[PDB]
Parts: sequence; structure tokens; C-alpha cells
Amino acid sequence: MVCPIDWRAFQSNCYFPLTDNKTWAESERNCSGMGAHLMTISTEAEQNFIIQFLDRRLSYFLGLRDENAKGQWRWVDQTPFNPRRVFWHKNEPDNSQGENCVVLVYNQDKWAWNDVPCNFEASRICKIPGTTLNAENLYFQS
Repeated sequence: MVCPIDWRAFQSNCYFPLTDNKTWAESERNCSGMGAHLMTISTEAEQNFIIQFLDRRLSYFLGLRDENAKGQWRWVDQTPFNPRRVFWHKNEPDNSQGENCVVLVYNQDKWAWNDVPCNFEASRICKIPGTTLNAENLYFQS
């Protein structure tokens, strides 16, 4: 909720969109170190509000990880797989195989989850919890 500079405060979380080129592995790697995680869509509002900050052309990595077509859809954050909230793009062929990580892509003029090889580089969203309250002496040291 309280976050540095341009982190979009929403509810209790903060979401920062990046248009740089990173793999899902590197985006998870560059995130988390900031106390944040990749864009983990907890609510349909998380989605519908973040796509207002996202550019209608880039594809932004989400925190949904599967690591071998295991069926282990988990958000790298804490958020479990939302059974009521699965926003697939469509019956999308793409190229997804092996490791599969969903991104928010604007295609067919619709924002939706598109799962792509996590070794692919694309844009990303980083989400940090309102942990700034805990970072009082923490960041005072750091």
C-alpha cells in the first residue's frame, strides 16, 4: 500500500510493470530480491486494474509457474491457483511445451493468460506486498 516511487498501490499490494526483456527465470530472479514477486493475480480486480497500467502491445509475465507440464499451477508469491479465476486467452497453440509460464498478453484485442516457455524473454510485472511497514529498521540497515 505504501511503496517507493512508481509502484502502483492497489489494496495492500504494489504492482510495478516493466517493459524490459527478461526470461521468467530472470524476472523471478530480479524480483523477490526486492521483497516482491512476479505479478500474482489474486483477484479478477488485480487483473482488470493492472491491464489499465499495462501497454496494449507488450506481454507481461505472471507469477504462475509450471516447471515441466506437471499441472502444478502455483503463483510464486503465496497465492494458490484460482479455480474460479482462470482467464485463458483461448484454445491457444502458441508453442508452450516443457516449462510453461502464463503472461498477460494483449492479443485479438483481449487481455488474457497466454502460457509460454519460461525461457522466453518478454515484459514483466513485479508485485510487492505492503512490507514497507516491516522495512522500518530493515531498510534502515540496508
